[PDB]
Amino acid sequence: MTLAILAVFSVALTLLGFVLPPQGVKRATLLGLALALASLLLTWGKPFAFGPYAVDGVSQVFTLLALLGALWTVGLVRSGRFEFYLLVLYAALGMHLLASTRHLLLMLVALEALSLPLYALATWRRGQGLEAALKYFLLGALAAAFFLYGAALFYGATGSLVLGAPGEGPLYALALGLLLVGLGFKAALAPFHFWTPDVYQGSPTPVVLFMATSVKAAAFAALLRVAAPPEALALLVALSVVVGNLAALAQKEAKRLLAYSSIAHAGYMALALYTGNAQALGFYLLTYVLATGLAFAVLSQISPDRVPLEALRGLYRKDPLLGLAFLVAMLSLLGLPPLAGFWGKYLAFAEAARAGAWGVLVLALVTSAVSAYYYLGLGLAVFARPEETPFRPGPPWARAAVVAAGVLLLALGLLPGLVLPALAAGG
Amino acid sequence: REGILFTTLEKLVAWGRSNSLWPATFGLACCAIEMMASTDARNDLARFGASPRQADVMIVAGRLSKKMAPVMRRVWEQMPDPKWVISMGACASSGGMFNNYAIVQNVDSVVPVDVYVPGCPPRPEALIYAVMQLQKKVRGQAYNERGERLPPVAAWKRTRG
Amino acid sequence: TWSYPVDPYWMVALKALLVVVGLLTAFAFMTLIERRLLARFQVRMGPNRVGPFGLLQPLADAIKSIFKEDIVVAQADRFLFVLAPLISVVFALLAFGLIPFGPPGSFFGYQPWVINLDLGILYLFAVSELAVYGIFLSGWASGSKYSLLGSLRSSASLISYELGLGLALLAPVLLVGSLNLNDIVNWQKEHGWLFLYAFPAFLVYLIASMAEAARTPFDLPEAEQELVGGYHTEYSSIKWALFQMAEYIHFITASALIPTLFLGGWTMPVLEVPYLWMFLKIAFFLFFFIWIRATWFRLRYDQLLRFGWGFLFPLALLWFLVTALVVALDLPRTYLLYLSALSFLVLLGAVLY
Amino acid sequence: MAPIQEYVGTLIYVGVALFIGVAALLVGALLGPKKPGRAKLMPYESGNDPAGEVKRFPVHFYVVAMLFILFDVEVAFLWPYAVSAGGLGLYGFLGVLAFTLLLFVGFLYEWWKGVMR
Amino acid sequence: MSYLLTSALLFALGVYGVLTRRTAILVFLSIELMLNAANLSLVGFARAYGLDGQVAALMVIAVAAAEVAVGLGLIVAIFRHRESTAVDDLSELRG
Amino acid sequence: MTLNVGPQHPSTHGVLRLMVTLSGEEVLEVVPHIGYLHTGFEKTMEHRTYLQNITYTPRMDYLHSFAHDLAYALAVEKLLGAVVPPRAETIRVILNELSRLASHLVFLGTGLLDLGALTPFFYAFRERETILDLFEWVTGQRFHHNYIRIGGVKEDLPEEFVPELKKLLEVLPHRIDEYE
Amino acid sequence: MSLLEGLALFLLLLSGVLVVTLRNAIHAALALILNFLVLAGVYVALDARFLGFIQVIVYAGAIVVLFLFVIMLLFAAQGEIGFDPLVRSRPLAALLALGVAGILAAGLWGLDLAFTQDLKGGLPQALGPLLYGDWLFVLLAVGFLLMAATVVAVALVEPG
Ligand code: SF4
Repeated sequence: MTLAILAVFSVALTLLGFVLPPQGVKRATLLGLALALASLLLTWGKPFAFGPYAVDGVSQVFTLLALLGALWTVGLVRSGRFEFYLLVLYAALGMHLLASTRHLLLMLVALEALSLPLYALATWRRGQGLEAALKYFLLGALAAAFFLYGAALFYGATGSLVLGAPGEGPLYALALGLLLVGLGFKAALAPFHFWTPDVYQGSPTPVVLFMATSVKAAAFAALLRVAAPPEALALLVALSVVVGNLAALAQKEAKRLLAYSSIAHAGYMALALYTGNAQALGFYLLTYVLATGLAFAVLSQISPDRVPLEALRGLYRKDPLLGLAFLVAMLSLLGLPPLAGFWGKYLAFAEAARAGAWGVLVLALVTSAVSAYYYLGLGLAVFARPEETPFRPGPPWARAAVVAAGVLLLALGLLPGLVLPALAAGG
Repeated sequence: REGILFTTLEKLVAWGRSNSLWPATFGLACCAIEMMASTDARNDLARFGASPRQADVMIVAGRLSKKMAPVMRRVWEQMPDPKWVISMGACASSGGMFNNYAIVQNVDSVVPVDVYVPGCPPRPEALIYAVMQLQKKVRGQAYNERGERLPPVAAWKRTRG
Repeated sequence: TWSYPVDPYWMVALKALLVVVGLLTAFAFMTLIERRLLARFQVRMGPNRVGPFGLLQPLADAIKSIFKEDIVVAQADRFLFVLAPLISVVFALLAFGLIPFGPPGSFFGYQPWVINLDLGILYLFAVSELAVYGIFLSGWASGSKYSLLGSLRSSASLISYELGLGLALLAPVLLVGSLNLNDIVNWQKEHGWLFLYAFPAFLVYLIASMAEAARTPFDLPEAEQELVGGYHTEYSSIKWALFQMAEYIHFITASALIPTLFLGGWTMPVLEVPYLWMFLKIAFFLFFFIWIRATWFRLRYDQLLRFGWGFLFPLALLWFLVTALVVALDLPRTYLLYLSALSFLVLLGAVLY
Repeated sequence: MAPIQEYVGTLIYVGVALFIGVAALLVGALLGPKKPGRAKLMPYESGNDPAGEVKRFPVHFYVVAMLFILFDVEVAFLWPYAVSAGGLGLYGFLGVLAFTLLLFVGFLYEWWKGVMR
Repeated sequence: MSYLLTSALLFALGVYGVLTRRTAILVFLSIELMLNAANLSLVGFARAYGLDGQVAALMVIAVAAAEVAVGLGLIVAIFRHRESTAVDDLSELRG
Repeated sequence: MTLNVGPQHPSTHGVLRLMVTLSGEEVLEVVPHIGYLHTGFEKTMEHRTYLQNITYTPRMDYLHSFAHDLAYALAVEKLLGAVVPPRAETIRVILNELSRLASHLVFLGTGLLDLGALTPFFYAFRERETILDLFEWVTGQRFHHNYIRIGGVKEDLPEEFVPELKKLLEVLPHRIDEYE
Repeated sequence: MSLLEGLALFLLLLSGVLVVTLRNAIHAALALILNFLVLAGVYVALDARFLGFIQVIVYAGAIVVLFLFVIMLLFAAQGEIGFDPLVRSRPLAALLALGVAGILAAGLWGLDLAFTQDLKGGLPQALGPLLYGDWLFVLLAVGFLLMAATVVAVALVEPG
């Protein structure tokens, strides 16, 4: 009954914001999201299903992550339009629904629910932001069509629109493919990745924080629900990691570089999909979400519109703690010890090798080493001599947020035997 | 096909039109207000269109200023084809009491006149007489003083162009 | 069509044709009657000339109409200019079929209706959208923008209240439990006269029908005196006649539909001769509506949108939920007799202060 | 349910109506004077330009349409309840009420902001 | 069965449209056609699997409507001030 | 949208041409364009006797014509120093006000029609008809009546004018109220 | 069945071909309207009737009318302007079109199904208990999606 909280706050604030100063609405939306997360903790080990709607360990972990991302992204945004909060609220529920069901059609409706309000969140209205928004909507609705014909073909090979239905030969194979298309696009796996560079660079940074954390989370959550075969998995991984890192090399811009990098990262997480461990994947995404949320909070404190790579430089001198935190984020996203990113990566790699897929694992790993070029090209870039750069040094809100996130990262780098004990049933 | 070539058929359509004669009024001066009286008493006519497109009979009622002439021109041209022109009052018919730089000294210059109706303004019942004229004119029931039978539509007689 | 028979396809056709040409003669003679009824309201006389009653004037008019020269504008999309008038009439004529004017067998062996179907109101709704398609399309097809704008005002307004009609129609469906006109009617045979049970929805349905060219919005518009109505204003001989024809058939289709649904059309408590009463109710609404045609001002459609969208439609779904509450909990159907009577007592008494 | 038999009758009806309409168009088109000239074809009002040049239109028509699609979807959903209603009991009513109130919150939002605009 | 095959074909057609179309709007329409291909297939299989594919399709229609409203809103905003839409006119974002 | 409301169409009344500078459903500015009825009296009348002009005076404002008649008659009488008889003056106030009722009847008839609906043009027309019948009775004309003279008025009132003015003076109070 | 069935499916494909082919946007959309009519017919023949009627009302009546309003409000009828035709793409676009049919064709080939259940015609009468029922959550989710849709669409325009 986190869903209850979500629907309630969204619907209520809709009309309330007519009577409230936009700030009052910000206070409100913030409050709501945090409360939903609270209900998530109080339900740990209490898994609950109602309709096609189902809350279990997975739903719990992945919406814990998603809710976290939504709170952080609302923290930064001070625009005096109450809707620029409202849309976030909507989107959040949408992602929760996406992670919370096996029903293909409810999954579809949930997809529209989460995806439509982000299209509107893509507008600072800076000339790029309309281009970004456009590409996003067109490619998005296309994928909508695909996941829908996929649900229709799943209902095709078998009596149900609910996943887990017994399944045929080639038609079933086809149907699982058509579900895999949309669900894959939403996660930025190659070669579905083309939007990712454009939209991250085009959309206002804090929004991108929201996307690059919450969306990827929810998407992998729904992905685990699908039955996907080893060969396809191999393909997606290979392409994601290769093109992701290689093209990320070519990147002169922080956001875009981060996009390609995130393509590679979706590539890494997709290995957990081999066994679908989800204690492992849950962990990986915990670490990743923390680090990335951090990274984009910092990219927000630089500029909302665009951040080049040099802008990151000299950040240590300016603010020591933010320099350090960004560094840590770069390392956790690199998957280097002793950071939680290493245990997430390791857990995915472990499930991968456990599944006995070797060449794939290897390639993923090799080009994962490729990623260190740009990961240090940022993390170390922190220490160079500061060039002329925009800097607005945050509220306590942001400083304490970013640092907290980093600390949570490295804490679980050393003691995953804290949370990992229950990313499972919740003991 | 213009209402023509069967003795039964053409007469039939010709009544159809004469009794249907569908005035499209083109008000100008006080004459227009003297036709708004005609609107009251009326009984084959006074539904309009109003839009030119929809009507056979063009009623020029008032002084037609020289600057106003090219306008009335297109309104007439922008009418469907089987169309008739009634010219109301002295100012329209001839130059009227205003004989000068300002005003067209016969409307027949710009649009083919079917029927003329004298007076300043003409009594409305005279305009009924004129539409009965034009009624009975398109029936091919109409004659001039020289002995000649008059054609149903004038502006079937001008060269367009 | 649980209880009702089917005439052979040839007879369905023949009846269809009869209803179409019958609707032709219907519309023309109705134009005569409104001309004269208006004349009486404004204390003048009608057209007695080209009589005898003046009733041979549609012959004369139709005769003007054809032989008139049908003009197709260049600067108008060639295909769409022609096609537009075609659409508007086609989708108007059809779906007067459904309306039963009598019990089965009473057409001299067959079927007072043409088609009945099982999903009734939805057919009506569906066919109603498409005429409007014709409207804004003609607006485009003519490719004079002055025509367009008006056609757009038109379409926006029509579509607004057209939405209104649905949420209007919800309430009585709850009571009867059928989408069939014969069943609704028969429900009014037994329990009786649905407007007794459904009144607010009766109001919003009627007034929703004001938008569909009925007059009193009229920033429909007719081109007259405004930023014009659009669709006509570019058509001459037959095509223009076709648009006018369609709007009028819609007018009488509505004057039929109002008694048919909320009242007991035909299917009166007493006497119950099959045709005559539906024609009489049709006549009643038709005359009252003509009075409306003459005797009330326009909306501007700024207001019309305000009135339907802001007032009629919210009111429509509000009553639906009430009748939904009543039917869902099965209470009696009496509570709706009481409720509708009472709401009528309210919506009237506030006029006369 | 009801037979397929009647619907074919509906197709009939459509055929008859379409045929009569086309016949009317044929009478119009065939019987006329016919005289294209540059002046007649030209849109409206004597020196013309009523339409003139305008860079598109108010979005108000768009808004009315988008409104209409959503509320009509609402009705499209409300119809199946309206039929089986007392059959779906209090919980049915409560579901339909939830849905309805949701979309009514929708309408209420866009009203208080309004589209005078 | 003919129906399912034709639905697949329609999906293909909508694809051809999306790839071909220069303007945003017509791309969106091709998308709509794809969506309906899906719905029809759903109907066939509903007749096969008992009627849940039908309700599915209905929900789908609603989904479609919502995204239509939103998508047309975006299409309007992006090229209201801006001149002819053609989707290639925005190249600013490159790798 | 600079919308062009034409000269005579669509029901922009009395042959005016309007450039409504207008985007949407509002009105930015209307740029009015006149001159379509220019008959050129001010020149023509330089070519007519002062008597002859009295035929050209009613003809401009043709609704309230007698106000033209009155104004011109007066300005000339003044200029040539003429003395207008009391009964003529009284008749001139009667006619002026009767012609005013005619004009006004017209103004609100057209107004009510122009936006809003058709019916009340007719009742105003009925009362106007009684007024025009009054004018025909006294001047032999509906309007443009050649009656007023620089001295006074063309001839005296017939027996029948008085009774008929009363009839309308009787119905009008009830009548004007009905429009009201 | 097949006598008219061939005809109806042929009309479907033909219509689609039009909507993707014609470079007159109005003509296109209109062809899609024709499509929705035929498709609704086929729905009914396929024992789905209510879905057919809502298909016409919403999809044909509402949605594409909003579309039409958009293309009439913005012109764009002559879509092919300002180019970047990149013609080498047209056959490549056409190529890919063929393939997505081929793969679906394969999965549906050698596929036989029991298209026999007594659906009783997909009247809303029997559909309602599914809607408010097994699908009620999907429904409420949808409704919420619509509400979010309206507010999104509103803030999306809303010049200020
Ligand atoms: S003829 Fe006389 S009444 Fe007619 S416009 Fe001329 S001055 Fe006025």
